[PDB]
Amino acid sequence: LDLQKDMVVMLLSLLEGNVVNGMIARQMVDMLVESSSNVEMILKFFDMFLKLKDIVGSEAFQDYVTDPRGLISKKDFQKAMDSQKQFTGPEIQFLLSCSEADENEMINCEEFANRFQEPARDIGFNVAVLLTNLSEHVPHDPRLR
Amino acid sequence: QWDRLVLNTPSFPSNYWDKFVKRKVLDKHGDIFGRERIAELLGMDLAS
Repeated sequence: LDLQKDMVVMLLSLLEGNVVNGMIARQMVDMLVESSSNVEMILKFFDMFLKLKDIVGSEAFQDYVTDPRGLISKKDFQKAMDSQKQFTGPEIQFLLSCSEADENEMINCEEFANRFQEPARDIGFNVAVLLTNLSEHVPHDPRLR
Repeated sequence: QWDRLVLNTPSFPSNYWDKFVKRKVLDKHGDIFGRERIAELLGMDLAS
């Protein structure tokens, strides 16, 4: 993720001094469209983990949590996410795979939510800055939308 | 604080035109905050 942040800083340095509808900005948008699927995967990673941090604090998720220890079983986690309806089936399966459940199939919800918040904050902010810069310097481009 | 009294009353939107505000709120906030708890807050009967 730090390497990603460095690459995005390089892209922003390329965008430095760019006029609206600039050639380098248009080339960057073309590169993003060429790598659309991977860009979408990265954005989905960030979105899923931010939404997880939001959901784990939710009252419905806390209700689905019942273990006095504070952990939640894999089945309870799946049912809570299904009820939230804010994730898809494959996304819930990926979250379960990353949950790092113990031999008893119990997930530490707090640790799972907080694992990726700090490591991915810098790259997330840099990606947001890159997208905002490109959007404002290339206003009329449907692909960036 | 006073408005808490009217939330679960059956005739909440008596003068207001939107008679489906309760269901709109349930649909909007039913997933994060819990459908059963929203129904309890708004005096709603899901089977009805």
